[PDB]
Amino acid sequence: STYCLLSQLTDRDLTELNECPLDPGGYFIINGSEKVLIAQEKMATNTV
DNA sequence: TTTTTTTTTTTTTTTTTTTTTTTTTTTTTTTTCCTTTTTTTTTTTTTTTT
Repeated sequence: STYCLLSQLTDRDLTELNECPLDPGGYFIINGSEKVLIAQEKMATNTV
């Protein structure tokens, strides 16, 4: 994301940090476990 | 002065509504997270005074 340390880094800079350049991200790291948030459907508010 | 005839008062059912309650295939394999917590009372400690 914008506020993480891996923002707009090159492939060499990501490889020097032992991170995969093909890793899409999009997940949190909570207690060392990779957690992903599933989008939830809901009815559209303020609609008749 | 007694009999019929109207009124009353229960009596049992009816019918519809509401409430309640109980149920939701079989087996198997992996992770993850939690298995307290702030509040109030009690006890000890530290500083101050005569």
